[PDB]
Amino acid sequence: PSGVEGAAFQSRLPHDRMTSQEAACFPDIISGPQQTQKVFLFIRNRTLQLWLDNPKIQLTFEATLQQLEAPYNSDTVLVHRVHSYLERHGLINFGIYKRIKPLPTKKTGKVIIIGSGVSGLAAARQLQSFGMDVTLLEARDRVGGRVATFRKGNYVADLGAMVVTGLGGNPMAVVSKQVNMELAKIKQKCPLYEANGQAVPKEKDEMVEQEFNRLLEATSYLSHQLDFNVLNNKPVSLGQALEVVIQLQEKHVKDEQIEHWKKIVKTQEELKELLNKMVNLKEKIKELHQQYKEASEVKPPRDITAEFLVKSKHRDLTALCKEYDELAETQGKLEEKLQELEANPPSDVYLSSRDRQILDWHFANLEFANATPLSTLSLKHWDQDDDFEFTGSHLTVRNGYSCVPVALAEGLDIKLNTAVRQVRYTASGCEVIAVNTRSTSQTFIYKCDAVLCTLPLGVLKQQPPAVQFVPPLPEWKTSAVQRMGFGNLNKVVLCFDRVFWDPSVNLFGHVGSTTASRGELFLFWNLYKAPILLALVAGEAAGIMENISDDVIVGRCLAILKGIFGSSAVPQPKETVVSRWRADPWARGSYSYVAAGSSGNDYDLMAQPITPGPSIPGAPQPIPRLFFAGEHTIRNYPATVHGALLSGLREAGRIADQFLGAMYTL
Amino acid sequence: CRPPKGMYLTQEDVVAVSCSPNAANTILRQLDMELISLKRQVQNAKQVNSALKQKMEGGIEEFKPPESNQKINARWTTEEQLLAVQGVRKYGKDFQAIADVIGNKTVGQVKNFFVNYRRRFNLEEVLQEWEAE
Ligand SMILES: Cc1cc2nc3c(=O)[nH]c(=O)nc-3n(C[C@H](O)[C@H](O)[C@H](O)COP(=O)(O)OP(=O)(O)OC[C@H]3O[C@@H](n4cnc5c(N)ncnc54)[C@H](O)[C@@H]3O)c2cc1C
Repeated sequence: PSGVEGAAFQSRLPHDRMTSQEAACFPDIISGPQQTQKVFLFIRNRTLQLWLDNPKIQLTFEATLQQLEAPYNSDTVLVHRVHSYLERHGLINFGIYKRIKPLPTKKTGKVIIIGSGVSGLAAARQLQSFGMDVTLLEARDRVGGRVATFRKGNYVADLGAMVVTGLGGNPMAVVSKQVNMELAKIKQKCPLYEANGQAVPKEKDEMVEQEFNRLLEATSYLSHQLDFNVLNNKPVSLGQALEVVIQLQEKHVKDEQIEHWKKIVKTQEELKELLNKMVNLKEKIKELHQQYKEASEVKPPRDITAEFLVKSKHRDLTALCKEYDELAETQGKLEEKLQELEANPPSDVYLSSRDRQILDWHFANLEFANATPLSTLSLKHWDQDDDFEFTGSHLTVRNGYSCVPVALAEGLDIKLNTAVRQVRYTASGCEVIAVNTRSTSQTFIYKCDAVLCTLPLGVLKQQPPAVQFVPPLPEWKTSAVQRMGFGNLNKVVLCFDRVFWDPSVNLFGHVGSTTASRGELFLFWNLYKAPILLALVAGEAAGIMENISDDVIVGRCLAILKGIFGSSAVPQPKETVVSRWRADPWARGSYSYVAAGSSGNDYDLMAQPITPGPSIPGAPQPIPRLFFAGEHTIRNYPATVHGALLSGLREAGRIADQFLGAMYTL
Repeated sequence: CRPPKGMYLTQEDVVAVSCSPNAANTILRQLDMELISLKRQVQNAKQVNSALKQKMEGGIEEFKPPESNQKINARWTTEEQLLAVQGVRKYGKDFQAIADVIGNKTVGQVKNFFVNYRRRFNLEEVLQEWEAE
């Protein structure tokens, strides 16, 4: 869309309606009469626009009111209320902007932030922007977390997040303006290449693909229409449902052949009985002929009964011969109708093998996109975040996505090599205990009014705990941590000295030999300037391959690629790197997924802050002290960068409302 | 709303396949057995039908009597009357057959004859006789 509605959309908001968030802060307005709502909205969308039109400079309340026209700049408190709400909730002046009003001399409140992820950094910038005093603690020796970007010489390749899943409503759109990421569209065209090394032909490719997509809509039908969501007191997975569907699809193929042959045999039984009828007519006729012969051999002159005998038998015979001719006509029909049938049989099979393996690749691609075996996705919910998908082509960061955390990191008090071991949060404030990753005898204590925790779900799930909560997290929280899924997927980076692949193709698939190994090296991206090929391990494979030497893995790749392009064309690689995310102790996996047995709800539970009980008993209810952000906290944009980035924006808003109060609500 | 076209799934079939871990294989084997058991069964009746086709070799051409194409003529000679009376004894009221025997009489003049002479040839007695058979 265009103009002010463009901004509402590009900010993930309905242009013609106030959101629940807005209702909460402007209850006067939304309980109020329609007219004021439209004003409020326009003022909102308009302000958004202005920010969006130029996100490299802070948008001030002044600049905003300045640019509004009447009737709308008549209410200059409303304008401020709105402008201030947007600023708080990071819908404007987020990311990296030129500050017009240099920072408040003196800072209010102290926050310790765990993890220099994107979620961490985006929060920390805001809070700093809001005057708070913020320090980030990061176990690693660099920012970004799961935004990791390999660099040697001109080689540059992302071992974590590399795609920008569309700019229509994506905050990263804004950030790309504020930071030079070299965004290159990805050409979706991906040719597959069987186990052997031979391209799959168009005909198959499309037959199979369409079956894939058909199979999915199928699963949906089971789930919503047939309510196939529990089975033997356990929640149904996408995988289960897919098998079931495939089963039924086979069962039908057979069921049809059956009723086809049942028609053959039944038509044979027609033909048989007619042949007996015909062979016995043969008999009577042959004989009746004799008698006519004999009667006719008696010579005239005959008396009449003997004359009659001839004529009688003559007719009786022509009669039967007629009957036989008729049946020979009928026979000719059943005989040819019998030939139509064994000429036109139903489908031999549901899917060959060669296809059912190609189909297995369409599954690896799904397991790769969800970082998990489809045995583990919720049937009902794996795709709940679908409605919120952005618009536009997907893109890559061509100079490496790390450019972003690094940008965000700029100006922040980040402590690297600092691994939190314990988080204590009391009615009167919190202390965080950390150690130096390098020498762990060295201990640090950090006191603060609030803690924002961006620890990965993997890290939260860890048993025994890498991080201790004192007091323990309430069971409502810890269950959501079990219930949720934290998946895995790895990348192998192949740096070469020359391009031996098709440069007009960005990505291309390899089809695995088995179902159980459709993960291994099933896809290759060619996305960077330098001659680099990137190979994904998805599915049940990523898990296992983590236990295999790099050399082996790189071997297996060259294999695959030699098979595709010929042994003379596949040099050794100059440089290779291989991720092992599940092993990585500051990640313990790759990204969240909607486990079977979980719901989008759990993601909301993840974002609910924790409020310590009272110090002295009988003392009144405290403030919330412990806060959660990160990719697993954000129901509608989980497992992404933008979604983390947003979760971070969210918690900064919420923490400032808490500790700096919120003037805009009256 | 409805499964994509050519995808087939029923409450009963889904329930059916799910019941047990193996119910899937079980069900699909019966269908596989039951197929071969009809494929063989077609194999038989092929041979069997081919056997009886060997028995009808030649056809019935060698048994086709010569045809008589003699014109109608409604003048009843005495023997034609006699042929008729005998027909009744052999055919009952099948006046078509009877006319076929007589050779030059349509199917009516036969009914005619039937009711003209029905008294003088006792064609009622002749029918009662044919009947008791
Ligand atoms: C292989 C892979 C590919 C991906 N691809 C994409 C993609 O293509 N597109 C996309 O949109 N998203 C993608 N993602 C998801 C995206 O990278 C993450 O969702 C996002 O970076 C999350 O940031 P975060 O701040 O929530 O967590 P993180 O980025 O992990 O940050 C958390 C920080 O916590 C730190 N930490 C952990 N334990 C401690 C401790 N005890 N003390 C101190 N610090 C600690 C970690 O070192 C880390 O820096 C991908 C993820 C992976 C693994």
